[PDB]
Amino acid sequence: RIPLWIVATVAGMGVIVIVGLFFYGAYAGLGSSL
Amino acid sequence: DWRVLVVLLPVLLAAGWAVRNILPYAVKQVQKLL
Amino acid sequence: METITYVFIFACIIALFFFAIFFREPPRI
Amino acid sequence: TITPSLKGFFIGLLSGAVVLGLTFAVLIAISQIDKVQ
Amino acid sequence: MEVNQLGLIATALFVLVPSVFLIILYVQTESQ
Amino acid sequence: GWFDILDDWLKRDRFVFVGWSGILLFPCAYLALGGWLTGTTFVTSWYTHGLASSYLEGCNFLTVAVSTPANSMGHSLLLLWGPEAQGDFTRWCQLGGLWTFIALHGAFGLIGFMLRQFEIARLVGVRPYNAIAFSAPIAVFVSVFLIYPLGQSSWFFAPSFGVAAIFRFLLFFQGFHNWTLNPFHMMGVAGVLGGALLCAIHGATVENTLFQDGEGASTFRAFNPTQAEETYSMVTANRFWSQIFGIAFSNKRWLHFFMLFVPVTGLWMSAIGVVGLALNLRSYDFISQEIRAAEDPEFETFYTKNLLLNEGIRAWMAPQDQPHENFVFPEEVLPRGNAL
Amino acid sequence: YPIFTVRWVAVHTLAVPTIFFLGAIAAMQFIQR
Amino acid sequence: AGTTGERPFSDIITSVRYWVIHSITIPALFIAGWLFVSTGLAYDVFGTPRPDSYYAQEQRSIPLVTDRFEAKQQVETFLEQL
Amino acid sequence: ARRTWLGDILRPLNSEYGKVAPGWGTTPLMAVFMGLFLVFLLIILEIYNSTLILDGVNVSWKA
Amino acid sequence: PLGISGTFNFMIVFQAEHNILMHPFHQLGVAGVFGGALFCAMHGSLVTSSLIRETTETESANYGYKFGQEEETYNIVAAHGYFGRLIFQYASFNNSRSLHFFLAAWPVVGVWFTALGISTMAFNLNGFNFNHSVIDAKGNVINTWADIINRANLGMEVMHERNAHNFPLDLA
Amino acid sequence: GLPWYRVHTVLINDPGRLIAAHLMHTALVAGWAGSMALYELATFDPSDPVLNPMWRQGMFVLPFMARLGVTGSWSGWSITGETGIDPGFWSFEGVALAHIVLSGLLFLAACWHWVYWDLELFRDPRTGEPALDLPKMFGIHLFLAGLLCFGFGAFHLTGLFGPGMWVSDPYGLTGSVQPVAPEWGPDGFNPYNPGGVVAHHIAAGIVGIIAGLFHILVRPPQRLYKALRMGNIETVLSSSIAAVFFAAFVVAGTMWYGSATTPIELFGPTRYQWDSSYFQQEINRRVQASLASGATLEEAWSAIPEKLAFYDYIGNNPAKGGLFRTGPMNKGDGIAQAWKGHAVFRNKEGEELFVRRMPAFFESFPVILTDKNGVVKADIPFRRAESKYSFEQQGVTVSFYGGELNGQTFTDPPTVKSYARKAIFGEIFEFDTETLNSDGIFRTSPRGWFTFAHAVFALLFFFGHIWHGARTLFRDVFSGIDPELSPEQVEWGFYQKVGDVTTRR
Amino acid sequence: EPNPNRQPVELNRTSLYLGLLLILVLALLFSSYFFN
Ligand code: CLA
Ligand code: CLA
Ligand code: CLA
Ligand code: CLA
Ligand code: CLA
Ligand SMILES: CC(C)=CCC/C(C)=C/CC/C(C)=C/CC/C(C)=C/CC/C(C)=C/CC/C(C)=C/CC/C(C)=C/CC/C(C)=C/CC/C(C)=C/CC1=CC(=O)C(C)=C(C)C1=O
Ligand SMILES: CCCCCCCCCCCCCCCC(=O)OC[C@H](COP(=O)(O)OC[C@@H](O)CO)OC(=O)CCCCCCCCCCCCCCC
Ligand SMILES: CC1=C(/C=C/C(C)=C/C=C/C(C)=C/C=C/C=C(C)/C=C/C=C(C)/C=C/C2=C(C)CCCC2(C)C)C(C)(C)CCC1
Ligand SMILES: CC1=C(/C=C/C(C)=C/C=C/C(C)=C/C=C/C=C(C)/C=C/C=C(C)/C=C/C2=C(C)CCCC2(C)C)C(C)(C)CCC1
Ligand code: OEX
Ligand SMILES: [Cl-]
Ligand SMILES: [Cl-]
Ligand SMILES: [Fe+3]
Repeated sequence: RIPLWIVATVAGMGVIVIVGLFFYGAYAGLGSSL
Repeated sequence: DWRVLVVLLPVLLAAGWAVRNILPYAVKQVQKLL
Repeated sequence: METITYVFIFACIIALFFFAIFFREPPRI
Repeated sequence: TITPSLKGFFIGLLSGAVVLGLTFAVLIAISQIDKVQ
Repeated sequence: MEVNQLGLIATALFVLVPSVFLIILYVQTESQ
Repeated sequence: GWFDILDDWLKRDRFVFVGWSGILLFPCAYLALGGWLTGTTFVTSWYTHGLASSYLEGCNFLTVAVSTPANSMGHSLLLLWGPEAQGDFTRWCQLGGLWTFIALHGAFGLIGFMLRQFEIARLVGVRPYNAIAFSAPIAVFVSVFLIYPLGQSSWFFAPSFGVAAIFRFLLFFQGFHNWTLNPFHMMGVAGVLGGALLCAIHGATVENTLFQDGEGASTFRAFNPTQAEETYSMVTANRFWSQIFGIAFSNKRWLHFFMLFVPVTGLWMSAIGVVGLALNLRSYDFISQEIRAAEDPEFETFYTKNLLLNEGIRAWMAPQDQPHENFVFPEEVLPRGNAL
Repeated sequence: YPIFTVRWVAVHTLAVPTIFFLGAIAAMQFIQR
Repeated sequence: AGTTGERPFSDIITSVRYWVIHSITIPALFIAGWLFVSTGLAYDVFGTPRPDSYYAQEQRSIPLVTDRFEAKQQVETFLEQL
Repeated sequence: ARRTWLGDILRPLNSEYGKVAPGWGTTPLMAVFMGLFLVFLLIILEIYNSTLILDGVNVSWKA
Repeated sequence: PLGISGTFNFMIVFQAEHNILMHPFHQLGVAGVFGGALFCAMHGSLVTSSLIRETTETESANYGYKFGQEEETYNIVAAHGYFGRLIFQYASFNNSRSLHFFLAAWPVVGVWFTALGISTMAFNLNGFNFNHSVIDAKGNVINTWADIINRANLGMEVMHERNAHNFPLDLA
Repeated sequence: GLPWYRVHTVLINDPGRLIAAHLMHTALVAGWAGSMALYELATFDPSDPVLNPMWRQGMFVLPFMARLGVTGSWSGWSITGETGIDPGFWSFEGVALAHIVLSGLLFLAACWHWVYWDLELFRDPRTGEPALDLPKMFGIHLFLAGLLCFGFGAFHLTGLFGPGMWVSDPYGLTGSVQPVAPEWGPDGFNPYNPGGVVAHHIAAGIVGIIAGLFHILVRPPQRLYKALRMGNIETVLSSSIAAVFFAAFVVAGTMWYGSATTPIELFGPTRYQWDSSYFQQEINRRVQASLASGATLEEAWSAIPEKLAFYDYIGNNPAKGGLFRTGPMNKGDGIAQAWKGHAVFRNKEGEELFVRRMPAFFESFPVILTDKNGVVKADIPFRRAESKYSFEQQGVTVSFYGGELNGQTFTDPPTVKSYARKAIFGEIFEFDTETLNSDGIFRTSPRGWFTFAHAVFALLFFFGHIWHGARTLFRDVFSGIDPELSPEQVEWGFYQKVGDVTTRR
Repeated sequence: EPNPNRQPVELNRTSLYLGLLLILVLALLFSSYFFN
């Protein structure tokens, strides 16, 4: 029913966000050397 | 402690919502197997 | 005597190369 | 004497026996339900 | 250099014995 | 019989095959993987090593680890119900109980997997050379994660399950064991690098000696699994390497056997060397050169240079790498070159 | 097609905890000393 | 290859009933994980020291386990002096 | 083949090749001893490992 | 240097100055050579296992293959059947051309990166530095495995070429 | 023809020549035992068990003869130090002679069973095919093993009819061959208890006899026979190899960790005794007790046996050797001659300082002196420009109590430094480095070499288990798989059960 | 009577070259440690 290319793009978009959040947390809070 | 119920609460609701959405399809599979 | 031993082995290996290439077992179809 | 060390050993024995027990009890049960035609 | 006096003989046998074993096996194969 | 009934179910053709080996493999492997993911996310190493090692503490993927138990634990199994943890899960983690948890369940996991290889190969009808080859990773795991710390003082000096922790293990073996100078690691290096060479050169050769079995520029479509003909020219591939390199493969079966032999033999050789290091039986020195260098202060090789580096590594990392030793090195005793 | 199979369990044993763990680490990015 | 018999992953993740169920279950597990950290339950379960729970106000001495069998109480006496 | 005086005496000891017991036979009984031997090894292992500490059993050079 | 020990000297000094271990390109190189050796052992075992019987027990199996024969010496169908059940079928290759390409791609690409690793670290773009990255509430440095790696790197640094340095910073 | 690595496979269906080949291996092993014993006897110095024992002279088979009773020589000396004793025939020389004569007889026997391979006994009565009833063979040989196992523990070990075994004090100072009574309590599983070893071979001996009789009278189940391939002799090789590395891993463990079967007077001390300062605690205990009895400091240390102080020395630590540092330990630091006595370092304040000892992991180690609390007070500086804890600045001296330097005190800093560098090795000893041309580089003991050898062989035999194990189970396809294997069999979904032709959907 | 289990042994030229290479290289590697 739902196009597979849409599911892949959304899931992919979700990956980049949650990965980007981790790289964001590398410069802020714990483990940021600050 | 109260923190356990807070953390497990979304898990319980998630499992519950999934059951009622699959229950009519789930028990039929056991009808057919038995 | 250590040197002579090291060189001798190296020499044998180079010699082995020559025989494994020019005097190999010819592959046939 | 039953030393605290020995007490734990029997706990480890029973725990392992239950795990292996329940495992095979489930697998054998499922095997009897969905047999191969 | 003050090296082991058995280094020479141990190295010589380590080469000679198994290589001889191979040579022997080869020559008796081509003769077959 | 119930045995035969269960055998049928276990050997059912599924998306994920189970088998009798699955009863041992799947739970142990799941606990080993899960135990590592759990420890590197929450569990610390503050009481065992004096180190942070979880995402919760601020560590990243490269620095997180499940660290080895404290040296005072010795070679204890560190069971949860053991006399050290005494049933307390929290204390169990703080003592390093998760390391043995992963190491041990991981060991029986590897056993289950190798058995799985035997089992499937027997059902399919092929030779078990895949299981045989898998003996090399096992020999490595056993020698390094089990035998080596058993030979030493405790589990503490085993590798910690982590990226940077492994890098510690690498440099430790250089400074203390001079592991690079050991011939058994050298044969391992030749096996790994030689394996990668064989892997690259075989795939490249085959891909560049392909027959034309299609009209498309992308030749991947020009193959069918049920075809009886070779997809590449062994004859052409033989002549090429014969003129380029001097020698070449002429037998496909010997080729793929050799591809098994090289990396498997290498790992087994490196495994033997680790067994030696467990007893501090190292290829650390050449006596002939030490005698010369001690008598002649003008004699220098790359070998004597590396030993100076090992001496530096040891004296500078030991107090923090071995906090149980309570090493206190005054600055004046530290081995240092000029300026630096 | 069967709904609950061996594959089903094999999935959720890795699936369920992963998302739970990802959410946990996501919250850790906002922890300040 | 053929197919073993289970339902193809492709059609399931493209089915509506799936995303009806998993638009609730997946975020709930995510939130559950979030709550496991934000409440601070993770710290007490695994015994992982909080940023203010590594040292006391004037110590750099590492609370290192030195005993084998009395190691549990040795860790507990470390938690006490905080 | 060759007959010998020692061969004739030993003959019955090598005369039941391939002979087996029907079905599972004493397999379950074997498993019981296999279970007890596993427990046994597990005991002496943890004794040496000091995971199992018993009264009167001091695992040390001191004894 | 053109030597065995000299090679090791090159590796040790390199780590102390570039932290090559904590560099994602050497790590791809390690993944390239470990994976290469793995896949080499893997491909070798699966093909050998699926060899069609052409010989007896009193002779080598290699004599079941003749140089330049039309027929393939093994059964990829059986081999794929095995490895496809060892994991799951869609994690296995049924295409010999696609399989062999992967055999070439993986270690080559991996070595390409570790090559570029040395090449980029040549201009002093060094590996990840997480020294004193973790800090507690008060300000105390909470060491990680990275800080332990650092202590090891300090040992090589202060000792390498013990007479060649006259100034506190190692630049050349 | 046969590949080089398959030449010995011609014995698989040839019981007669398999026995002959097995006879020849037995002859070679027994021949090695005799040759090794004779070699060691020709190179062993028995003039001192204290500072130059067997495990310092690289003796390997000698401690094994000593462990089970053989302690005397025809020349008159005994390893215990006694003279004027009569071992009879069963001396070190007598034992070697026995294994050499045995080697020759087994050799001749191998020639016979090789020529006369076609014996009727190896033939199956009905088929006429060469056959071996492996299940009953196991029962017979297991019955024999149990009897010998029982007899060994019951007579030889107990001293009922035999010498007994080597036993000693917890610090290995007064070791000898003594009869041992069986330990039947739970303490019999404490491996530092000699009585456990006796009780083991008696109890397991009985079990072997019972099991032997069982495995003789009761035929194998139909399923186990087919599952384990009990008609194929290679299934025995696989399982035997399996049990062999299991035993090989065990003897390696008990050697490295130490047990009642691995006495420190025969194989040397362990690394864990150095780690825990096992000998230093006992030495201090005796000193403190002597001082408390009224003895002076010179008298307290002089009462310390040098055999005990020698154990408290890192040169005897089996974890200090190298893989290619060959020879005895005397080739390293030299032949131990004399204990120089205990070194006591003090600064200019008279406060006693303690030299930090060297861990086994460290090839080299700095000299650092601390007080009784663990606070650094003196060291030997690398960089001198900013030195603060130097011996010259802190006025460090050294006094020896006991040994041959007893009552002497040195003030000269380079001399004090010299003894300090030796103090990181534990107790200081005078060595003879000229007799064997020692190089001053530590070498491991026979305890280490045994551990390494059998641990490597065990790991290697694990592959032997797998290989020969695979060969047994896939015997039908090791020359290649079925020429036209049905694709349907290996393709998914076709069968309900993998491989079972009778399960098509 | 002759033994029917006897078999001829072979070692082709390629195996010889490979084998000699294995030995010569192992020698070149371990020789330094023998001399020490
Ligand atoms: C294939 C399954 C499997 C296997 C092989 C192992 C193996 C292991 N686990 Mg793991 N484990 C498993 C599944 C498994 N586990 C599962 C499913 C879980 C989750 C529930 C766990 C949870 C777990 C924990 C929490 C721990 C282990 C640990 C261990 C280790 C110690 C086990 C032990 O001492 O058992 C002893 C028990 C047996 C060997 C069973 C004996 C059975 C026979 C038939 C005897 C029967 C006796 C009879 C019933 C009488 C009972 C006593 C009576 C007289 C009173 C070992 C490496 C420990 C570890 O790693 O510590 C570092 C540890 O703490 N496991
Ligand atoms: C040219 C560089 C080079 C190369 C090619 C090698 C090659 C090798 N080294 Mg050496 N080494 C080098 C340089 C090099 N080294 C240097 C300069 C040093 C510094 C002195 C070291 C220090 C060093 C050490 C300290 C060790 C090695 C070891 C090894 C071997 C590792 C084998 C392996 O893959 O184990 C990998 C491990 C296994 C195969 C075990 C099984 C692993 C299982 C299958 C994992 C399953 C995971 C599962 C799927 C789930 C994972 C999930 C997770 C990823 C999320 C190999 C022979 C090791 C060795 O000799 O071991 C015997 C070892 O301990 N090296
Ligand atoms: C387990 C540990 C491990 C592993 C697996 C690796 C793996 C690797 N390391 Mg790393 N490394 C490690 C630990 C490890 N390292 C540690 C602990 C340190 C710190 C001490 C380092 C420091 C380090 C450095 C400094 C370097 C590596 C490099 C490498 C790579 C070596 C292989 C290579 O370059 O092939 C590539 C192949 C070649 C170089 C061979 C070329 C051959 C030419 C073309 C022909 C030669 C012909 C010959 C002369 C004659 C033949 C004769 C014949 C025909 C008869 C590889 C990615 C190297 C790298 O990445 O290089 C790019 C590198 O420079 N490592
Ligand atoms: C179980 C085996 C074993 C053990 C543990 C010992 C232990 C000992 N022996 Mg004894 N010895 C043994 C067997 C053993 N020996 C045998 C079988 C013989 C008959 C030849 C001898 C003959 C002998 C003599 C003549 C002497 C000793 C001595 C010694 C002592 C010193 C050993 C030493 O320095 O080794 C050094 C260890 C090594 C050099 C390690 C070798 C590693 C090999 C070469 C690796 C091979 C790698 C392989 C080729 C590569 C494979 C590649 C792959 C692709 C296949 C020590 C007490 C000495 C002593 O002190 O006597 C009083 C002495 O003089 N032994
Ligand atoms: C009790 C031990 C034992 C026994 C009786 C056998 C018996 C057999 N093995 Mg097995 N094997 C064993 C242990 C054993 N193996 C172990 C532990 C391993 C792992 C290392 C292997 C690995 C192995 C392989 C890979 C193969 C066999 C094969 C065979 C068969 C032919 C062997 C042959 O012709 O060699 C002939 C050997 C030579 C002509 C020369 C070998 C020289 C070696 C490599 C070095 C020198 C060793 C030295 C002389 C002795 C040192 C002994 C000491 C270390 C204990 C035969 C049935 C073969 C088979 O299945 O054939 C169908 C086969 O391919 N075995
Ligand atoms: C003057 C002096 C003294 C100089 C000496 C200086 C010096 C440094 C000397 C040292 C020399 C030296 C080599 C030291 C190393 C010692 C060392 C590491 C020894 C280890 C030996 C050993 C036991 C290792 C155990 C592990 C092991 C067996 C590894 C094997 C490695 C190995 C043989 C790799 C070979 C890789 C290789 C060359 C592959 C190419 C083969 C080839 C041409 C295939 C062509 C080809 C491909 C196809 O795909 C197809 C289809 C066809 C048809 C075809 O043809
Ligand atoms: C398009 C991206 C290319 C990336 C660089 C090339 C990598 C692959 C080639 C390696 C060469 C090996 C030696 C020759 C091996 C050889 O001879 O190959 C042969 C193989 C056969 O292709 P054909 O000859 O049928 O087609 C070639 C052309 O005619 C196009 O049809 O070529 C390819 O498959 C090309 C694939 C392109 C796509 C590859 C992408 C792979 C990289 C993706 C990114 C990975 C990043 C990893 C980061 C960790
Ligand atoms: C310990 C223990 C246990 C166990 C538990 C478990 C088993 C758990 C598990 C857990 C888990 C199971 C978890 C998981 C997790 C996962 C995760 C966390 C993931 C992540 C991922 C990621 C992060 C990704 C990344 C990436 C990649 C890799 C690709 C490329 C790109 C990216 C970046 C995206 C029990 C209770 C039994 C008992 C007690 C003890
Ligand atoms: C005939 C006769 C006789 C005589 C006998 C004899 C005289 C014998 C001898 C015998 C002998 C005299 C034997 C010997 C043997 C020896 C051996 C068998 C050895 C071996 C060795 C080895 C095998 C080694 C190896 C190795 C190496 C080489 C190196 C290191 C490592 C190893 C250890 C591996 C008489 C008159 C009495 C009587 C009867 C008849
Ligand atoms: O020269 Mn050869 O290594 Ca390049 O960094 Mn600066 O310079 Mn020397 O120090 Mn570090
Ligand atoms: Cl340098
Ligand atoms: Cl400068
Ligand atoms: Fe291929």
